[PDB]
Amino acid sequence: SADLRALAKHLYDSYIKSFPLTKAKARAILTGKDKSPFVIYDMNSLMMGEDKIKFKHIKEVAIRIFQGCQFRSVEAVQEITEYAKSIPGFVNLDLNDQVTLLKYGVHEIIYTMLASLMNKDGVLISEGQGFMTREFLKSLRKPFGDFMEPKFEFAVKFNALELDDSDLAIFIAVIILSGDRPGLLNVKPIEDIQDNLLQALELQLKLNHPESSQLFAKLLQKMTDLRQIVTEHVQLLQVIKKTEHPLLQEIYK
Amino acid sequence: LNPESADLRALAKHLYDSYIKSFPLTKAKARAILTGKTTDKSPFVIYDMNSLMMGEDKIKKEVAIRIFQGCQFRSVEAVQEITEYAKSIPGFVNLDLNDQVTLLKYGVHEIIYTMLASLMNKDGVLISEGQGFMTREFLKSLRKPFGDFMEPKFEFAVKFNALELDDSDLAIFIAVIILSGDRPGLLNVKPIEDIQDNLLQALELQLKLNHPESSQLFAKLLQKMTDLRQIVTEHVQLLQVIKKTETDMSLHPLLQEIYKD
Ligand SMILES: O=C(O)c1ccc(COc2ccccc2C=C2C(=O)c3ccccc3C2=O)cc1
Repeated sequence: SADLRALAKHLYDSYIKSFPLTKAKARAILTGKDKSPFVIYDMNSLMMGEDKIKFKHIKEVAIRIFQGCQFRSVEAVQEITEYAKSIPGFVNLDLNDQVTLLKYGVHEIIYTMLASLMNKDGVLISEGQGFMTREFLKSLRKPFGDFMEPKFEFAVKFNALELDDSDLAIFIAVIILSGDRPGLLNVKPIEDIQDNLLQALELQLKLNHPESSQLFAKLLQKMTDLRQIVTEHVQLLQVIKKTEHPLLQEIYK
Repeated sequence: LNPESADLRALAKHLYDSYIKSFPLTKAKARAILTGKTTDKSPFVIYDMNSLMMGEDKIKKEVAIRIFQGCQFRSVEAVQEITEYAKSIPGFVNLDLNDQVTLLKYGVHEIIYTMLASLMNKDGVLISEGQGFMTREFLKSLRKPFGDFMEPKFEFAVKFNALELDDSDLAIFIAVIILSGDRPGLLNVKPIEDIQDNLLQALELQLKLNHPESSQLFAKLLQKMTDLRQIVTEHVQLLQVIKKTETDMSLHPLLQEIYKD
C-alpha cells in the first residue's frame, strides 16, 4: 500500500538534518528573497573574498580554488555518510558493502547536490554566503578551467526537471543503493532496498508533480550523464596530479 | 483497459511489428538456436583456429584482423536495419533531417549492443544469421588489441539478459534509445522529447503487463543505458588504438561517421 510515503517523509526529514543548505534555501539566495552573498567574478574579487567570505581551507590562485573544492568534497562526504546511515536497511548490510556503496557513490551524490547550488551563471559557495561566477571558473588555466564547466552543463539540464528536496532525498538514496558497484559481496539486499526506494521515488514524483509525465523516467536517464560526469572528473583528477606536505595529501583521496 | 492505455498498446503493437520486419534474427529465434528448440537448426561452433577454417566450408590474411572486418560488415548491415526500423517510429521521419541523422549517429552503437545481447549467452555469441557460434574464450584468445573488444559486450549481455526481456519489450526500448534529446548538436529538442515521453509511457505499460511479477523492471531497464554508453566509450578508445596500430587496415565509411566522439 501507500506505506511508501512513510519512507518519503522519513528520508526527507533526515535530508533536512544531514544537509545544512537545502535546495529551497539555495534557490532563494540564487533568485532573491534576504541578506545577499559575496560575488567572485575575477582575480581581485577573489582576494577580497578570502577576507570577507568564510574560506577556512588555507600560493597560486587556480590551485587554491581546486583545493577549496576538495576541502568541501570531504565535508560533503561526511554529510552524505550520515544520511546513508539513516536509509532503512543500510546499516544492517555487510560493513564492507556499506564502504563500497559510499566509496563509489559519494561522487554521484556530490554533483547531484552541486546542481542545487548552481545557476546558469555561477555556483554558491561557503553555505550560500558566496557566489563564484561561472565565467570566472572557465577563466582558469590549463586543466582547471574545464573541471567545473562540464558540471554547469549538467546542472542546467538537471535543474530543468525542477525537483525539490523531498524528491532529491529519495533520488540520492536510490544512488547510494546501486547494486552494480564493483566488489559487492551481497547484492540481493542492496537491490531489495533500492527497489523499495524506486517505488518511493515514483510515487513522490507523480504526487508532487502531476505536471510532468514520465518525470520518473527522465530522472533515471540523468544517472547516465551523472556517471559520465564522474568518469571524466577522475580523468581530470589524474592529469592534475600527473603535473603540479604528505599529511594534507593523506587527508584527501 | 482504457483509451489512455489502448493508445499506448496499439503503439506497442506497431513498434513490435516493424521490429519483426526490420530485423531478420529475433531474440526468440536466437534463444531457440542457443538453447536447442526443434523450431530451428543447430549452429556450427567455433572455438579455435582449427574449427575456424571449417566454418568456411559450412558457413558463408591475418585471422585477428579477419574476425574484426567481418564484425564491421555485420555492424554496417545492422545500421541499415536500425535505420529501417527508425523510419517506422511514429514521428521520427517528421523531425528535422539533420536531427534525424544526429539521433542515428549516436544511436546505432547503443542499439547494436542491445541486440547483440540477444545473440549471446555466457559462453559465446551467435554469428552469420545464427548458422555459427563463436565461443567467448576464443574471442579473448585473439591478438593483443583484438582480444579486448568483445568481452565487455559479454559482461553487459549476461547482466542485461537477466532482465529476461523478449522481443516485444526490446522493440519499444530500442525505440526510446534512438529518440533521445540529450545527443549533441540537436536543433529542435522539444519534438524529440515529446515522442520519447510517448515511447517511455508505452514501455512502462508494456513492461508492467508483460512482466507483472518483476518489481520495477522499468527503472532497472532504464539504468542499463549507463552500461551501454560506457561500452561505446570503451569501444571508441579501442578504435583509435587499432587505427594507429594497423595503419594498413581499413574501416568502413559508414561507421567512420559514427567515428567522431
Ligand atoms: O563475413 C565475414 O567474414 C564474417 C566474419 C566474422 C563475423 C563475426 O561477426 C559477427 C557476425 C554476426 C553477428 C555478430 C558478429 C560480431 C560482432 C562484433 O564483434 C561486434 C562488435 C561491435 C559491434 C557489433 C558487433 C558485431 O555484430 C561475421 C562475418
